Amino acid sequence: MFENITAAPADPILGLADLFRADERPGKINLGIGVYKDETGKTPVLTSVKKAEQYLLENETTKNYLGIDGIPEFGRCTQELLFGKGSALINDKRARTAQTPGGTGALRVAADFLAKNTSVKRVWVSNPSWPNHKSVFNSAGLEVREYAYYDAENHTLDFDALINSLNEAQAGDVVLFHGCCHNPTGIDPTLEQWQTLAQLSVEKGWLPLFDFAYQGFARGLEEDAEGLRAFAAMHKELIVASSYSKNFGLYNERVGACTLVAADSETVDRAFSQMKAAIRANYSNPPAHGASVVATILSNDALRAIWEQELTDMRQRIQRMRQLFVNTLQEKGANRDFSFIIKQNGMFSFSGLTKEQVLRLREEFGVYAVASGRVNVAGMTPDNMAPLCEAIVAVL
Amino acid sequence: MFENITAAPADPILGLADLFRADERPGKINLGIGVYKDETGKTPVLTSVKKAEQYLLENETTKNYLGIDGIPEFGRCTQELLFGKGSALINDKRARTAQTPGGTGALRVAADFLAKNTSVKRVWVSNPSWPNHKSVFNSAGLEVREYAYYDAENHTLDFDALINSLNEAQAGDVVLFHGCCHNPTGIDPTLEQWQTLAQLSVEKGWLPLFDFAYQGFARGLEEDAEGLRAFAAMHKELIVASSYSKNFGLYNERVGACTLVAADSETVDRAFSQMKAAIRANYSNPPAHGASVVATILSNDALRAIWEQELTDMRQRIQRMRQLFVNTLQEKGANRDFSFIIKQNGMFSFSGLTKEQVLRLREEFGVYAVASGRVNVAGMTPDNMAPLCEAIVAVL
Ligand SMILES: Cc1ncc(COP(=O)(O)O)c(CN)c1O
Ligand SMILES: Cc1ncc(COP(=O)(O)O)c(CN)c1O
Ligand SMILES: *c1coc(C(=O)O)c1
Ligand SMILES: *c1coc(C(=O)O)c1
Repeated sequence: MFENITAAPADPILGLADLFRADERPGKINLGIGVYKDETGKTPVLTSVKKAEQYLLENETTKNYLGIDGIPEFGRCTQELLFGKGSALINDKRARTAQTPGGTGALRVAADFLAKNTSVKRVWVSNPSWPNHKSVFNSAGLEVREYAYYDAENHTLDFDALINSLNEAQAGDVVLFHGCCHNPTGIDPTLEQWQTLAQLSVEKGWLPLFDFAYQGFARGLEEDAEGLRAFAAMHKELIVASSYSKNFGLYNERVGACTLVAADSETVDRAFSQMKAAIRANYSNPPAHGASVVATILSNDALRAIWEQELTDMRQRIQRMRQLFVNTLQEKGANRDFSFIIKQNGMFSFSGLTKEQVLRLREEFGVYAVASGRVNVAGMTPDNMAPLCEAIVAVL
Repeated sequence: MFENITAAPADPILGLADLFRADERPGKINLGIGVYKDETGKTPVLTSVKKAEQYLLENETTKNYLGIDGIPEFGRCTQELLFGKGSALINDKRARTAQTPGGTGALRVAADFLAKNTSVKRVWVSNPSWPNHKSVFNSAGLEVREYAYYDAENHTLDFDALINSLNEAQAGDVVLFHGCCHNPTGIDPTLEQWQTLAQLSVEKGWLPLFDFAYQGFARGLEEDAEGLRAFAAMHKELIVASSYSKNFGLYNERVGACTLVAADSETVDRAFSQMKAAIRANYSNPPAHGASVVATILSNDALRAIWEQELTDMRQRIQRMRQLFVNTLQEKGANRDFSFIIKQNGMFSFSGLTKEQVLRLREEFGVYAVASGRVNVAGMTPDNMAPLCEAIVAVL
């Protein structure tokens, strides 16, 4: 049965990780990482998370299955984060949330749900996007088409090209939007650009799918949800796939949510029964530990305050590194404009380096980025900034 | 998009659970449960598990993502449980294991892997089986066909009918086998019957898929794996979907494994790269907490000893309830043979009651079973046995 199976493509990131590990130079710096790292180069368990885990160890009396949609309190806290406390969508019971194994799990549940229960055949994704978006949608039998996004000259959002690309989308296609901290570019629509897109989406009959993996990493929890909320004010229907992997440092516990919105309670409940059926046929019901930690924190004033500050600390360190990176490049004689780095949001930016400059950086200097030139600014520290920038200058 | 979606069928078990909760009779007994319960009616967290969770709280320094296939030690301990320490399959590196979100997650990964990378179109499942088997395989685009299994007259394995049904299976079809504690019947092949099936499967060109959700609940860890090991001795290729939900009381933490076996190392590694691709496009990588608890326990002599005894306690309580149930029915004047209950394995048996007797039991006596007459013997206790049996006698 298996004798003729073709191997899956490697698999950079791991290929990159492995090369990085093997490298014996002093010296070496990994900007190809996917996770947050603090100033010491560590990805620690958040203090709010450790405190919550201690409470659960003391208080849990069973591991009996969660419902298919997971912990009720998790769903309620999630909807408040997404839509705002006192949202009409919440008041009118137009939203249903399933706790899922991570953001990826939420995307796959949305995809299986749409493929099985609707006429959706196609999902529109930005060029560029997270490479796994295509894999997820294709796995559910959905075609993926790309829309223009990145202006490689100004390092900004090519808004005209975006709108023009999307005119090819038909009524009933899904359009995927990154809620904030666009991956890989860090370029997000302004609120006014979000509002323009919300109106266009209504007129064109698109089903919005928000991917919200970085809430809190751009400006703050509420501000990062402005775009989503602009859409939610205008649309009868939408889906949100959110993730707590980065903003709770809960990567490996697989903590996400798929939130389904419909015109009214009756309709969302009926549609959600089929979303639950898609979950049941996949992993049955979701992993408790990570989501219970999230619900415990979000629903407790003391823990929530500690967590909000820890998230602020991450957002602030990232922004400080963006600033230090631009200043240091200027100081090491880059002599070209990297100011775009300050205005971009979250962990990731395109450096503007070519694929060959990236290969040179790795081979000659032991500085590792993704082949596209995407760098994780949380791999930068005050201590590694100077040699990092000296290397970059050397390949320009 | 969602206005015309048809609701998913309810959903017994929850429908059953809800009726049970609403019932105001003293009095009431739920045998429709899916989980183990101890003599007090509780599903506690195992002591070995609490101890492991304490160690992880003290020792974890990151939640950084696991690899796509999860924790290496988990995979190694899993293969030893399945195949036996010193197995040729292990020595020859013919097996690769992905940690998955539960047994269901392992089944879906196996199904997506097969649908995408092989000529498999069809999976053969026993009649009866766990109802979610059909849903999982169909979700991946695979047809499900049934093979005969249950002799409703003798309450035994209709081995002739099984073999005759399976002659309709073509070379390259998958045949699903429950490793031990067949669900819902508790009827397992003898070792000699397993050996006969192993030889037939080789001759007919079937790909065996073992579903192993109850290892340790029939006779013991090693004995429960005899059937699987008989197949593994004969086959170049097979898949095992196993679950630790019941034998570790880790239901909600979603702890399972998909183990792929091929003729040799080169072949399994190549095939496994595509299994990892199927995982990546689904939930990306698996939840750490539950599997880390399992690996911690299995790899530590002291914790493993405590856990093995806790599992023995569960297996023994189940067998005691089977015995008490048969004795009590005889004593309450059932006056028909229920001896089959003693010989069946695990939590579940068909009582032999009709759908109408089951409905009567619930309406008149507040005794709840699944509509098929399947009962969970772990819902029985020395204290509830007499009224349970009095009710059953009353509907015969
Ligand atoms: C845009 C985007 N979508 C979703 C994901 C997947 O998140 P998770 O690791 O929670 O599955 C990521 C990675 N955090 C991402 O960058
Ligand atoms: C035969 C069978 N297969 C697999 C499963 C699913 O197991 P899990 O809850 O770990 O997903 C069950 C329920 N334990 C089952 O009875
Ligand atoms: C978090 C997990 O993966 C990423 C990535 O960009 O691949 C972020
Ligand atoms: C464990 C989870 O579900 C069952 C069932 O029979 O449905 C057992």
